[PDB]
Amino acid sequence: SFELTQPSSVSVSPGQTANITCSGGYLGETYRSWYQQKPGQSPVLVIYQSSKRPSGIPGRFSGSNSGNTATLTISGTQPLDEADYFCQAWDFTSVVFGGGTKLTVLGQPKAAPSVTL
Amino acid sequence: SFELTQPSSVSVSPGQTANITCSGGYLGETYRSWYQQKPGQSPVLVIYQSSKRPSGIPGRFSGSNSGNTATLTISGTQPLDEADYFCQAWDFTSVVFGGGTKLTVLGQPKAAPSVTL
Amino acid sequence: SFELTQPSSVSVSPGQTANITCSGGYLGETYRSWYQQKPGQSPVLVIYQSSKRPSGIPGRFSGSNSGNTATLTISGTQPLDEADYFCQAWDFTSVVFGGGTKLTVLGQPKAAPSVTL
Amino acid sequence: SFELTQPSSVSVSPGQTANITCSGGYLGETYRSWYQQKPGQSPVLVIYQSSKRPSGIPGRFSGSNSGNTATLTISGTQPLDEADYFCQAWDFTSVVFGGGTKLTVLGQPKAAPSVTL
Amino acid sequence: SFELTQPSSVSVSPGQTANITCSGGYLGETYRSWYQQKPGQSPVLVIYQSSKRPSGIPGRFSGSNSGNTATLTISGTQPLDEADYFCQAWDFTSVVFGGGTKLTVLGQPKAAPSVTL
Ligand SMILES: *[C@@H]1O[C@H](CO)[C@@H](O)[C@H](O)[C@H]1NC(C)=O
Ligand SMILES: *[C@@H]1O[C@H](CO)[C@@H](O)[C@H](O)[C@H]1NC(C)=O
Ligand SMILES: *[C@@H]1O[C@H](CO)[C@@H](O)[C@H](O)[C@H]1NC(C)=O
Ligand SMILES: *[C@@H]1O[C@H](CO)[C@@H](O)[C@H](O)[C@H]1NC(C)=O
Ligand SMILES: *[C@@H]1O[C@H](CO)[C@@H](O)[C@H](O)[C@H]1NC(C)=O
Repeated sequence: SFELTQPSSVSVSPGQTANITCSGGYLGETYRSWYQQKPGQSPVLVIYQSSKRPSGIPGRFSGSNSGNTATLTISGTQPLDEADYFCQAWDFTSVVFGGGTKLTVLGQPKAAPSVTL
Repeated sequence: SFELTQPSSVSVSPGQTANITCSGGYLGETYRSWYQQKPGQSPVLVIYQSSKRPSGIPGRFSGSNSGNTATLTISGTQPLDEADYFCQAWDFTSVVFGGGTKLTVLGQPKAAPSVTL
Repeated sequence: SFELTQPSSVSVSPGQTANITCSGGYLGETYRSWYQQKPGQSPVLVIYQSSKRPSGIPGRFSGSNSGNTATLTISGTQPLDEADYFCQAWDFTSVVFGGGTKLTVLGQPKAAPSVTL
Repeated sequence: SFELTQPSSVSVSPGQTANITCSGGYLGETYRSWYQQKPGQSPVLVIYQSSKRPSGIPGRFSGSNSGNTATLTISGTQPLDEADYFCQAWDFTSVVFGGGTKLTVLGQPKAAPSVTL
Repeated sequence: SFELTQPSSVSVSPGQTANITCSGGYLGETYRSWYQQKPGQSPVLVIYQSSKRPSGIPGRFSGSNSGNTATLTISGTQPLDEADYFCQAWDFTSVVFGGGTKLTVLGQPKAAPSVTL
């Protein structure tokens, strides 16, 4: 008995494994005594945007593009009292193969073995 | 008895496994004594946008594009009292193969073995 | 007895497995004593948008596009009292193959083995 | 006895499995004593939009497009008292093959083995 | 009995494994006694943007681009009282193969061994 084996393998198989975890902990409070006197509370916030004849990517192609043109983002800016943000903003971006990618697996093997017994 | 095997494998099979978890913890409160006096509460917020003759991507193609033109985003900005945000904003973006991708697996093997016994 | 096997496999089979979980925890409150005096509560919010002759993607094709033209998004901005957001906004975007993708599996094998016993 | 087998397999079969779960936890309250005095409550909110001669995607095709033209979204902005949002907004978008995709499996094998015993 | 094996392997399979974890710790408070007197609270914030005839990437292609054009980002700037940010902003960007990448695996082996016994 004989064993002849030729597993020709042209394979592309990348892969990622991830463990993600958050615990807010222990928030314990005993005998918290409070006397609060705050009359006449008057907070102010003004947000303004104006734009005229803008343009973006006015030319030839981009293979991949995550970037922006003139924009405005506002987050958690003016918290006044007892404001909690716990594990608040979790942003995960995972890409195996990006945009505009060419995979051309051009496999044309020739294999002619023999066994004489 | 003989064994001849040639599992020619032209295969593309990438893959991701993920564990995601959040626990708000323990929020315990005993004998919290409070006396609050806050007459005449007058908070203010003004948000304004104006735009005229804008344009975006006025040209040739983009393989892939997540970016924006002039926009405005407002989040959790003016919390006044007892405001909690726990594991609030979770954004996951997972792509195996992006846009505008070409996979051309052109497999034309030739294989003629033999066994003489 | 002999064994000859050639499982020629031109296969594309990527795949993702995910575990997602949230627990709000333990929110326990004992002997919480409160005396609240808040007459004359007058909060204000104004949101304004105006747009004139805008345009977007006024050209050749996009393979894939998630981006926007001038828009406005407002979230959880002005919470006044006892406002809770727990595991509130969960956004998952999963794509195996994006838009404008070409898979051309052009498999034309030739295989003529033989066994002489 | 002999075994000859050639399972030529040109197959595309990607697939995703997902576990999704939320538990609001334990919300326990004992001996909560409250005396609330809030006469003359007058909250205000104004939301305004105007648009004139807008246009979107005024050109050649898009393979796939999830993006918008000038719009406005308002969510959970002005909660005044005892407002709870638990696992409130869950948005899942899962695509195996996007729009404008071409799968051309052009399989024309030739296979003529033989066994002489 | 003899063993002949030639597993010719032209394979590209990179992969990353990650452990991510946060614990807010222990936040314990006993006999916290407070007397607060803060009448006439008047905070102010003004945010302004104006833009005219801007442009971005007005030329030939970019293989990959994450960069922006003139934008403005505001975060956690003006917290007034009792403001907590715990494991607040977690941003992970993982790419195996970037955009505009060419993988051309052009495998054309020739292999004709033999065994005479
Ligand atoms: C971490 O992930 C591995 C697999 O990568 C798994 O065996 C283990 O259970 C995970 N541990 C935790 C604490 O999530
Ligand atoms: C982590 O994921 C692995 C598989 O990747 C699984 O065995 C395990 O149960 C998971 N553990 C937790 C704590 O989620
Ligand atoms: C995690 O997922 C694996 C499969 O990926 C499964 O065996 C296990 O039950 C899951 N565990 C939890 C805690 O969800
Ligand atoms: C997780 O999913 C696996 C299959 O993916 C299943 O065996 C298991 O029951 C699930 N566990 C939970 C806790 O949902
Ligand atoms: C760390 O990850 C390894 C696999 O990379 C796993 O065995 C282990 O459980 C993880 N440990 C923790 C504490 O997450």
